[PDB]
Amino acid sequence: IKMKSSDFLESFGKVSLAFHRTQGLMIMKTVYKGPNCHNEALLEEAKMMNRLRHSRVVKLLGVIIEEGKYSLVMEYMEKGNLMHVLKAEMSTPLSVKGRIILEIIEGMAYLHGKGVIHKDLKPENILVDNDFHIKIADLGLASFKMWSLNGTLYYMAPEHLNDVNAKPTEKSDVYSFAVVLWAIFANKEPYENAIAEQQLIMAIKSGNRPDVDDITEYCPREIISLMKLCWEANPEARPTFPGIEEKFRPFYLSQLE
Amino acid sequence: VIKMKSSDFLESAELDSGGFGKVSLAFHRTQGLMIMKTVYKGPNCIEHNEALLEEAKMMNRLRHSRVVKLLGVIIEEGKYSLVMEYMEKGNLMHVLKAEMSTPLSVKGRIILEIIEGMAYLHGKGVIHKDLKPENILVDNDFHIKIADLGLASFKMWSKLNLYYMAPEHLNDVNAKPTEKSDVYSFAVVLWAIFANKEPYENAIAEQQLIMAIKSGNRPDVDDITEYCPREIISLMKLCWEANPEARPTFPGIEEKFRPFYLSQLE
Ligand SMILES: CN1C(=O)[C@@H](NC(=O)c2nnc(Cc3ccccc3)[nH]2)COc2ccc(C#CC3CCOCC3)cc21
Ligand SMILES: CN1C(=O)[C@@H](NC(=O)c2nnc(Cc3ccccc3)[nH]2)COc2ccc(C#CC3CCOCC3)cc21
Repeated sequence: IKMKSSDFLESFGKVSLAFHRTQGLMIMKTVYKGPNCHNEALLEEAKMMNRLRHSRVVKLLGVIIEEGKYSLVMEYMEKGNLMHVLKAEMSTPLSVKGRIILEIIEGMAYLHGKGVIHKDLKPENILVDNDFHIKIADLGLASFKMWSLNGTLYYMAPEHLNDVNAKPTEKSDVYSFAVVLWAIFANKEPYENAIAEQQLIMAIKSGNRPDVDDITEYCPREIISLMKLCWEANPEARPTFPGIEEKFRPFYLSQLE
Repeated sequence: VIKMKSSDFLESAELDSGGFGKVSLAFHRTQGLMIMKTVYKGPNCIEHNEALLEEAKMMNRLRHSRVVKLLGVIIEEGKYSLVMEYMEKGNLMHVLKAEMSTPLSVKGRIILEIIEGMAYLHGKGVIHKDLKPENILVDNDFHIKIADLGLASFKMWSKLNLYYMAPEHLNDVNAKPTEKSDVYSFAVVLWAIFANKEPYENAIAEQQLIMAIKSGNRPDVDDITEYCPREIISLMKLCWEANPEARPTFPGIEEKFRPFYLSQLE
């Protein structure tokens, strides 16, 4: 998974498009600094993320590790992120939204099956290709411990609000997924009427959630019930992603596909 | 301070400054290895020269065994640099994370030396404003010196140019640091010295971490693995109190810690 700057013919911070000599078009995020000693650790972390190989999970394709040049290289994603897609003038039909949801469940079930907690799932981290299929990404480097060399709380489980030393769990991601479901059908971010972030945090910790009545589109009653289950205050009362899939897939095929 | 010339230096190699931009290990043609930080590279600005020189001379009146000194400045047509001693072991975080562990007796002495350097700086009316492990440099005998690598105390040279920040400065860009701000930074440095790592590894978002610390979250005391004396745990909680007025002074910290250090850790 080691790449060289010379492997490239041509060209959340500063990124660029990269034309690889033999492996196609890519996206590069680069850190320019005085050199490391360290590099072996960054590489073991990159080979770990590169082991995450699933159709609904962004592929880290390589890294550049050169004296003073440290770069992550991931696959190209044509259509931006889910919020960009949801705000687009051409509205996204119910069948496509339902398939988007199913693909998010598939990617998250893969990640959890691999022992990986995302910890920052949100629409900005759900990237979309040309046919509206999605891939889950970690553009904030919340899982790239070493490489992380360098509005945001609406999807965060309340057990992490004002509690930064508590350890995230799979149920942390299930809460984020609940609010993503709301955004998918509201076509916007939640809590547009909140007073200030400090008050909002305390409100969410005490049980406030996105306003379901601000969903104006038709939203199947199953998805409404699913989002409320996945954002229960008690983490234990939220389902697992395999549990969600096993109910949601029959519903998707029977009713949405 | 010596008025050095770029020609005094034979060659140089880039180093990791630990978050403070590009610096290099330079070899002085008669004085050997030093650390150079080029601050200005542009057109002629002779008007500032006497001031930059005086600022460097003023800062070099901070003379204490635990406080970094400038070795020289380079003041030339369009090029301006600072030059300081090469602390072979890097900063405190680099030392804490090395393979060879650091014995408790040395950690106690490092803490004592940080207290001495800060008490000196505060006695001279200097507020550091950016005290953190990356600003604590370590020589080969594991003695430390406090540095100002961010230039927060270099007015003219900075013009010509969150983990450790007290909660009363978080989300406050009109923040006016005080001595008690530095004491808070010291408390987190104390935790880091015994945790051998940076605090808050489970924080996900900056606004999460900022609002959490403002509401009273602190480095995870239970997350210290190696033995940390109960006195020092008590010391850090005292120094990272929410009320700045409740925090002790550095002479006050010293009066507690030095007797403890000599009887237990030395
Ligand atoms: C180049 N680059 C990357 O390699 C990023 N890597 C991942 O995210 C990632 N790699 N493996 C997974 C799977 C995964 C594993 C575990 C949990 C979750 C997911 N994720 C990190 O650094 C970036 C930040 C930002 C942009 C960008 C950009 C813009 C252009 C493209 O559209 C979006 C905006 C690109 C990158
Ligand atoms: C060369 N150089 C300096 O002269 C720096 N000078 C001070 O900091 C300093 N000078 N007088 C005091 C006293 C003082 C005053 C007020 C409060 C506290 C102290 N302070 C500023 O510009 C730098 C930035 C960064 C690096 C570096 C580096 C790394 C290289 C590898 O090893 C680790 C360090 C080096 C420098």
